[PDB]
Amino acid sequence: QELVSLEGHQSAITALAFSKNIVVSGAADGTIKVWDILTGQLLRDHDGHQSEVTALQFKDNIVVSGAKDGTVKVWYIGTGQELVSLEGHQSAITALAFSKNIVVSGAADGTIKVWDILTGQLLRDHDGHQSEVTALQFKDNIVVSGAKDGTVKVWYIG
Amino acid sequence: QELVSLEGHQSAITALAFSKNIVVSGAADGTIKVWDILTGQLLRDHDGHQSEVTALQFKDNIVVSGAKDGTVKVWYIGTGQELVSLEGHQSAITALAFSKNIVVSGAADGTIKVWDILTGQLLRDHDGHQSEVTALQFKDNIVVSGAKDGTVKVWYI
Repeated sequence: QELVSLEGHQSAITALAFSKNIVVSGAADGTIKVWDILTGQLLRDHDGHQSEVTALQFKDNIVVSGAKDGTVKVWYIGTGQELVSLEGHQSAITALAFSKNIVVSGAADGTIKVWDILTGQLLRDHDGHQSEVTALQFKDNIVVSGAKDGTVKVWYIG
Repeated sequence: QELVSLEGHQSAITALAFSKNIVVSGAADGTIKVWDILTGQLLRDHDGHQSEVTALQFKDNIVVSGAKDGTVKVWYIGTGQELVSLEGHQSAITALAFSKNIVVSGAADGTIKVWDILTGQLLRDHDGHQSEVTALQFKDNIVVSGAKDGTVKVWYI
């Protein structure tokens, strides 16, 4: 049944993203791999993160990846090169959402940050839930987030 | 900027889904709540699962929810009533993917199951991975799965 053969990682798969004919996979050792789904070949080994990558988003040749060390990176699928620099969080990334040119990230300390992928500038910043963000949904300038304390919050982004 | 205020759940949020102006939330106690983004009111308390809900998919008025007891449920957003029956998995649901009228579910035993939401029929039933399925991507009849042993597989369906 297997369409192609992928080598996988030397550690647990923690994040997955799929756009056009390219698969991006992240693992608990910080590694990120880019695969061609038409041939099964490994396109490139990304620089990865210094920590387990916890979230991936992949849209229009642009990948956003987050790690347990709080880093959020925005890079070009074709080269793995960083397009822009984000400050990230001082806590592990627990949720990522990517819609239009906006990245929303959630962290274990409850903070939620809104980034512009064009410039990397922090558009919106707050402490959010003050409880680990467990789920993020971002659609049509509306962010819906959930936390470990049971709260569900809705933010308009504009 | 903060649109509405939602009561939330009495336990930790484990899954979120958002379609049109409706939010579906699932919690560690098995409860599933349906919210109206506009008014901010609680639309209904779904029957939920007898286990912690681990995954949520919400698309075209149809919600697919999975739980740690291995149950996958397909129900209508407006009423909460189950439309069809899925026999589910024998271990915990760990990943859900919903594209067109197909649901792909991955479990802690590594099994990957493919369901038709119109009939509830099990379309495909792979052994999948030798470890827990940790990620699923489903697009254009192509399934990409990842597992805790580091494997990544691509399935045509």
